[PDB]
Amino acid sequence: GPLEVYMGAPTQTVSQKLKNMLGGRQPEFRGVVTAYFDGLICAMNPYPKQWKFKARRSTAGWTGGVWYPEKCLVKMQGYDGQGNQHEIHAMNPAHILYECQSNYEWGRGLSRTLIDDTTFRLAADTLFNENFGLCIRWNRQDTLESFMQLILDHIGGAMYVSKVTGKLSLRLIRKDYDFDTLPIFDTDSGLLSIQEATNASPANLVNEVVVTYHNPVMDEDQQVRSHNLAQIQNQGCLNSNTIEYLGIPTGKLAMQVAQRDLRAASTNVRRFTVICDRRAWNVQPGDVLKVRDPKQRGLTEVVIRVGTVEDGTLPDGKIKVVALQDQFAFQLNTFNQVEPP
Amino acid sequence: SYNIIETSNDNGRPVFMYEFRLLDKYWRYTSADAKVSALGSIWEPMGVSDDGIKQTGEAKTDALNLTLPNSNPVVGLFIGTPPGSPVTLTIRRMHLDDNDPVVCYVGTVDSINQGENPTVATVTCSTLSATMDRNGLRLSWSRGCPHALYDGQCRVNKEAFRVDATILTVGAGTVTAAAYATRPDGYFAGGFIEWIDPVYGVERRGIETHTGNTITIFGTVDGLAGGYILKTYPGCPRTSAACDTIFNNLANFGGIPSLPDRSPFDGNPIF
Amino acid sequence: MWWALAMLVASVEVWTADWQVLGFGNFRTKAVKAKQAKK
Ligand SMILES: [Fe+3]
Repeated sequence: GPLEVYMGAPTQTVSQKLKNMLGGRQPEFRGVVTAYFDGLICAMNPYPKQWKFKARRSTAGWTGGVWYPEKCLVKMQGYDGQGNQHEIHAMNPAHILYECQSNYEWGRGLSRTLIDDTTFRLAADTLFNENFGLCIRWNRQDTLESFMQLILDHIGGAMYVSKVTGKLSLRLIRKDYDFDTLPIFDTDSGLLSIQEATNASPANLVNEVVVTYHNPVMDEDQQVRSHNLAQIQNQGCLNSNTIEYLGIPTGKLAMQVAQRDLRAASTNVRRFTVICDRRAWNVQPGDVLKVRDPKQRGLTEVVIRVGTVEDGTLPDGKIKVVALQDQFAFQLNTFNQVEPP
Repeated sequence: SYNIIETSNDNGRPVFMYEFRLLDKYWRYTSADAKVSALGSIWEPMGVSDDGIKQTGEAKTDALNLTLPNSNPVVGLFIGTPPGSPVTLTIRRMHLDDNDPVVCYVGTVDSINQGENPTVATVTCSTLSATMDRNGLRLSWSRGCPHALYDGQCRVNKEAFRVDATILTVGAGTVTAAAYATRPDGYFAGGFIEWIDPVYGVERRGIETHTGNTITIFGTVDGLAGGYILKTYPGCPRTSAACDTIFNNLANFGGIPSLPDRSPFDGNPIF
Repeated sequence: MWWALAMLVASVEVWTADWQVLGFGNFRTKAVKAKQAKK
C-alpha cells in the first residue's frame, strides 16, 4: 500500500486523511518524524509483524540553525557482509556535543555565544581527519551529563570551561605535543614538591581489552579482542577488561579505540601529584609539561599529561597539579576485520 | 606584561578582584585593602576572600566557596527571596603597575547561606561543566504536549497574549489587580508575573492560581508595590483542546491525542 | 579513555555490575543519531 511519511518540518502540515483516521481534534505533528501507512494490508489475520526503519541526519532539525556543517558528514566503510559492503554516514562527535549544548529541544540548550566555538573546530580538526564518527542512540532518555560522559569516553576528550571567557569548551586527549617546546620543571624552575613519590609495583596492569561496538548495518553488537603480547609473554595469566564502546559503527574504528585504551592503560602508568608555585598558573587540565627530579628521586625528565588542578587563593600561593603519564592517539596495530560471510 | 611578573620568584603584587554581574547591574570588588581602579572601573576593597578556584571535573567539590560580607547588596539580593535570574561572578588577577587582569573564573552564584560567621556569608559558585544533572527526558509521547508555554516549539506569540496591570493590593502569597477581574477563572493557571526591580532589573516568577481579581503564586513574594505594572502572562491546561481554543495554536501542538491506547501487536488477538 | 582519566583517583580495572538503562533496546535502526522520544 501507499505510505505517507511526514518529516516534522517546522511548518509541517499533513493530509486530512490521517486526521480523519485518527479522528477528532488532531495536531499537525510538527517537529517529529511521523510515518502514516494508509495501506490496507497492515498484515494478514495472523498477528501483525514488527517493523524497523533506518535514517540519518547531518543538518536537518537544528534549533537555531546548524553549526560548522562542512565537517559533520563522517562517512566511512562500516560494511556487514563482505559482498554486501557499503559505507555508512557516521556523524561527527564534535557536532554531537555541540548539539547537546546548543539546542533547547532537550537538555540545557546553552546559547551559542557561551560555547567556545574555536575549541569545537579544534575537536573537528582531528575527529574528521581520522574519521572517528558515531551512531549513538538516546532511547529511554537519561541524565544529560551521563550521555556526555559516554560521548567523551568514545572520543576520549575533556569537556571544560575556558579560564578566560567562561564559555563551555571541549578538549581531546591526543598526541598534540612536540616533546621539545614543553617547559621543564625541576626544583629550580617552579617545582615545590612531588606529593606522589612512591611506586606501587605497577607492573601487573591491564594487558587485554575486549571492545564492544555496534555496527548499524548489522544493527547489533560486535566485539573486538586486543592482546598486548608484550605483557602476556612475561606477566603470565591475563589481566583483561571488557569495555563498552557502543555507537562506534565499524571494526576499524573499534580497533582504533581498543588500541588507544590498551596502550594508554597498559604502558607504564604513573600518577604524579605535583606541588607548584605560580609557575603553571596558565596550565589547564589536559595540558602537557615535562618534570625532572634527577638528584633526589632519579626520574629522567619525563613528559606528563596535566589532569586535575587546584588553583590557590591569594594566600598559600601554590597550586596542586594532578598529572598522568603520557596518553596516546589512534593508530594501526591489528587487522581485525572479521568480514562475515 | 602580566605573565612575566606573575611567574617571577622574587617579584609580585597582591590583587584578586571580583565582579558580581546581573544583566549589567555591577559590583566591582577587591580582596586587597586599597581602592584598586582598573579596566575603567573602581574595584572597592571589601572583605571578600576566595577559598580556591578548584577545577577537578567533579561537581560539588569544585564549588567555589566565597566568604562574602553580609552587608553587601550582593548578599542582600539573596535575603529571603534570591534573584529569579542567575547572577554571574567574574574574578580577575592583575598585579599593581599592571593593567591586564587576566580573568580566572566565570562561575555563577548558585546558593548562599549565612551562619556561624555573621560578618561574611558563604557563596557557592560552580561552573557550566558541573550543572548538567538535567532530566534529559523531554519528548515522551503523551495525551498532552510537554512543551513549555511560549517556548521555542509551542511558539505561541509572546505579545498576542499580553496582560498587565499595577497591583491593586499586595497580600500574603496573593496579588489583586483590576485586569485580572476581566478574565475567566484559571486564566493564569501556570502563568507568571513580570516587572522591573530597581536592582534585579527583569524579574519573572510564576502564578499558581487565578480567580476574579485575585491570583496565587507558586513562589514567594519578594515584596511588591502598587506602582509598576505586573506584566502577567496566561498559562495553559496544556491539553489539545486547551491549545486549540485558547491559543489557536493547534497547528503547532506537540501532544498526541490519539495515542492508540498502546494497542499492541502481540499477546492477544487484534487487527 | 576519559574513563581512564576518571579513575585517576584510584588507589593504583576489573568490574562486575548490571546496567542502568541506556538507548540500546532497538526498534528503529539509526545510522546516525536523530535522538528519540521516550513515550
Ligand atoms: Fe501550546
